[PDB]
Amino acid sequence: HHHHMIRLGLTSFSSTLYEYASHLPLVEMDTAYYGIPPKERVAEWVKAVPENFRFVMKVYSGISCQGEWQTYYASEEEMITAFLESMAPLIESKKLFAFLVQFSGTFGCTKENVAYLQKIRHWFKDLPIAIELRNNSWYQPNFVKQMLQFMKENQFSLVIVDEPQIPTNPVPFYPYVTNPNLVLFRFHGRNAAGWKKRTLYHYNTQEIADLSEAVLKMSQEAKEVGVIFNNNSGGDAAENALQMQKVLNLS
Ligand SMILES: [Zn+2]
Ligand SMILES: [Zn+2]
Ligand SMILES: [Zn+2]
Ligand SMILES: [Zn+2]
Repeated sequence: HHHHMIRLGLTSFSSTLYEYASHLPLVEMDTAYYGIPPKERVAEWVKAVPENFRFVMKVYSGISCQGEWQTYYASEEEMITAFLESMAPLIESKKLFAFLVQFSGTFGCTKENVAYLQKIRHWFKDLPIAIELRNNSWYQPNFVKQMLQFMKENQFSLVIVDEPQIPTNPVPFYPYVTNPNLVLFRFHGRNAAGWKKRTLYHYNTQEIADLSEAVLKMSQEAKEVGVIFNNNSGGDAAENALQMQKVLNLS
């Protein structure tokens, strides 16, 4: 029977990846955001999980305009090659859900870095890219529809986000499919403080209920749905994810 897919995952597999892959079908690994790992480490990660476990791989900080990447890489090209060279065993493995390119609050709707998003697309050939933004100008009434169209045109999977509402930068929860082949949700929790690893939010029964409605509404319109609980304390994220899984009675 033609089933559309919803996978639930965390960032804080933190015990082990091997044991994590016993309960969950999806993980987000942030490890490479801080430094590009050697190819053979990625190779072992691949070997350590079941045949159809998926990885959301967060790209190197330099790729999303955050890293001090000049310290380690001579040019943007050398940096992309190092990342894609180390990510080879995952890319060739078919266990890649998406590369997450997650931008800062300062990365907003400008001609300059729209043209940077095009550079991202080129650098990543035909690879699945989940784009995340922290700036509401991308979402402003005026520029919002071309924005979604730009994501569609480039097959970018625009990350649907639940996150703290900063008055001066209110990034909304905008459930819309830009790439019908994969939608990624990321729930950051709703605690505004420092919007930070020491900032806690445990989603309640009503919130898990609201977010589940939206997740289902999206799986109606996408082949594969990825849900990452990235709210603080892995214990909180894991509790919330286990709640959702019950609410959607998943496998
Ligand atoms: Zn366990
Ligand atoms: Zn090129
Ligand atoms: Zn609870
Ligand atoms: Zn279908």
